[PDB]
Amino acid sequence: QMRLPSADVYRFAEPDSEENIIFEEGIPIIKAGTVIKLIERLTYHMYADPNFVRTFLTTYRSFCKPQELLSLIIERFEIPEPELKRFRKEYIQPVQLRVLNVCRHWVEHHFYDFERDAYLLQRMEEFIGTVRGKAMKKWVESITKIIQRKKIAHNITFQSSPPTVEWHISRPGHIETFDLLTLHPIEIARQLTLLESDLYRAVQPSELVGSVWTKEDKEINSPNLLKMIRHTTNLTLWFEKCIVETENLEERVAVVSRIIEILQVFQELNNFNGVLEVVSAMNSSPVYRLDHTFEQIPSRQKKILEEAHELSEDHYKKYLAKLRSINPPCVPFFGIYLTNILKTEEGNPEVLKRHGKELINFSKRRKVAEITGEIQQYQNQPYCLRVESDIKRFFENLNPMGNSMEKEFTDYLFNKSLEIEPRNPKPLPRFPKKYSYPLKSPGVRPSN
Amino acid sequence: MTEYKLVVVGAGGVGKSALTIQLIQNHFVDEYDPTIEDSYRKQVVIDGETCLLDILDTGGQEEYSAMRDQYMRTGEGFLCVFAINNTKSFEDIHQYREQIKRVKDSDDVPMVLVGNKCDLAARTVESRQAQDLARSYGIPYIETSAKTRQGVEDAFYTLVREIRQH
Amino acid sequence: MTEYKLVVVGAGGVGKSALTIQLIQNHFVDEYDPTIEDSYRKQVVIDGETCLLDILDTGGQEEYSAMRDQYMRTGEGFLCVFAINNTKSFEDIHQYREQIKRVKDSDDVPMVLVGNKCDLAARTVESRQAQDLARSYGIPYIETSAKTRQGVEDAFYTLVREIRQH
Ligand SMILES: Nc1nc2c(ncn2[C@@H]2O[C@H](COP(=O)(O)OP(=O)(O)OP(=O)(O)O)[C@@H](O)[C@H]2O)c(=O)[nH]1
Ligand SMILES: [Mg+2]
Repeated sequence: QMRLPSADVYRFAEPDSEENIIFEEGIPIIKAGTVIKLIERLTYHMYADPNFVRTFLTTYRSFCKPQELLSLIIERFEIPEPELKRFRKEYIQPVQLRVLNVCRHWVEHHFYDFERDAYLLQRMEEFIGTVRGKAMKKWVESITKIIQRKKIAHNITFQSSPPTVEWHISRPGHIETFDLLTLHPIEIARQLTLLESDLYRAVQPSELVGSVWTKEDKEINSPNLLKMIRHTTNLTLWFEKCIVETENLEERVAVVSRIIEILQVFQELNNFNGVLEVVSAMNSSPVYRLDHTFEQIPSRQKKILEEAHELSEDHYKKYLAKLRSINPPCVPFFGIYLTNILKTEEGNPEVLKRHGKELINFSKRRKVAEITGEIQQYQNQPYCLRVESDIKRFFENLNPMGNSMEKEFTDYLFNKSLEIEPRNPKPLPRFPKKYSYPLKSPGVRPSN
Repeated sequence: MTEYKLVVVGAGGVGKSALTIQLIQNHFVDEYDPTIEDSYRKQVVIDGETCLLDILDTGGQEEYSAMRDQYMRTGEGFLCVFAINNTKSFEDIHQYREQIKRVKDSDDVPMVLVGNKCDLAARTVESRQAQDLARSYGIPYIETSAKTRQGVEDAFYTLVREIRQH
Repeated sequence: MTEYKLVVVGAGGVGKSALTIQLIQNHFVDEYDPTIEDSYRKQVVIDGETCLLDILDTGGQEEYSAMRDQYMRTGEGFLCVFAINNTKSFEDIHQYREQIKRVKDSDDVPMVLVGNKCDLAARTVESRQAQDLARSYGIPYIETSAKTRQGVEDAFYTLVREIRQH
């Protein structure tokens, strides 16, 4: 049995009770607790739980201000001694190290808190600067270098070597000829996967916690997430344009096929975002109705597009299962996450009351942390695919809608659909070809 | 038993998510988990008839505009929601109705107009206003306060009745 | 999918973190920032089976024996690391092996012996020596290089294989 300081000289000594901490029914899992009780477990001396640090530092802002967090972890660091060598070894040391762990993490991965509040940084520097002791010296100097590093301002090693860039009708350096059919479907998929993979990897938790991407300053707080969704929406729309603007049935059939091949390579690359960009295009109002066009799509392809569409069926039942099984790298579909985060935050109380005592509902924050954590896990692994500057540039600059407002363009596309394949009983007219090059696909097998 | 596929459309910020949650969820449990299997399904009795409500709420994915048509098509009935303190969302109601009518390829699609109270801000869309819009479309109008649970069941059940009587 | 809790132990500076980060993001951390206790996660398919790795990277030789015991209670498998260019580090290995054995109270706790930094020429520990010590515990020995990436996957996945067959 180890004695703790007097709860009168050290607030974090109060014994646990149903009135300040609740546990979920293998270390303990905190359902709810008081800010004090939380920070006590945040730096508990009995066991280790880095997950708690990430969780807490990702979501604390909803129940505790930055300035206050600091003041509290500082109080936690300054522990009064009442065996003394036992208490130091089993209580003060672990705790104090863990408080320094929280400071290190806070400054390293949530630095924006200090960027937006200069006095917080000042206090942090001052605090770190007051940590005396040869022991803590190691860490103190580290947190310091990290802070300075962060104030003034990533290589990749691969198992194997990236495959060879594939070309078709368009040749290196002739960006003016680049188009859906003249580029190699394999590279199209490849380049778009990298692009989309970077876009995904760039999204930070701060753009997600608090449903901020859905609020009015979403443009200021969730720039990367928005930039990502918008690329996806454009790509989908481009696919739709390409299809309804190719009026000749024989050429149009050629286009949809190519797109389905691209989808196939996406599947291969685990770029589920791309998969859905395609599925969504095919299911759009303009495309969905082109019966004469899908009529002529080979059966192997129709099967590919159907299996892809089944992923989203029954609330992404199969999609979720497949991501849980594949082997990264992969580009997940962000949409799913956005909905669960939002719904988790709206369907759960910010606090639970026990005997008139509002305890922060931590299980709510833990749940949202699980989601952001899941996102981050898939963000680590980089694709081993060589970039093609020009092709890259090509898709980065695609602008399907031009200067048209969404609705106008949207109606345009649908009308286009009605023109190239009129509602029955109206008769199916014939249209002149538009591509002056061969429409045969180079297939999706990489040349070696 | 019959299964109805209900879709909840509308501009973001109007509480669409509080509606679905307030319907499905157990209101006497501390924690609620959306990621949990079939937390979107619920068996209910409507006018003595038992059926299964399968609800599609894509709250938070509003920005993914190109996926609208896909999500909407999976539905038999639609809940067009707008916040009563947000005029823009109200005005968006029309386009949503047109978009639904398009993918479903019908001028007669089961749907309900829902005015939702999200908070205590000043109301900006007057009951009568929605009333009149709902009538011009020839569809029912229900006002709700998803947070105080008022109106939610009415909103959903009314729609099921629409589907049945279609 | 099965979950495997792996723990990386060994004297400071040897490469524990560098190894994990390489495994995790395929990035080599050149600078040296002492680790207190961090936690990583990785979904990877090993031998056609999808796992989820929880890698607990610990702080080494910092003389905090009190805490080290806490890390080893949870771990299922351990990656004991020493640098082939630091004899002391090699000499410490038994201390860790003994401690794990003590804490978990078992003579066959899954684990691998890793001689990191094999991209450096100034080797001071010979593969034979390490190989023997490995055989004495009845565990495999892998020479790795967080810098070039050499043998990293093998190190970790092998450990998975042993927790898997235990
Ligand atoms: N050239 C080379 N340098 C390495 C290798 N592994 C680690 N290093 C270098 O050694 C230093 C310390 O590596 P870390 O991985 O932080 O050591 P550690 O075991 O985590 O240290 P603690 O967490 O303090 O116990 C770093 O500056 C790395 O760049 C390796 O395989 N090759
Ligand atoms: Mg380290």
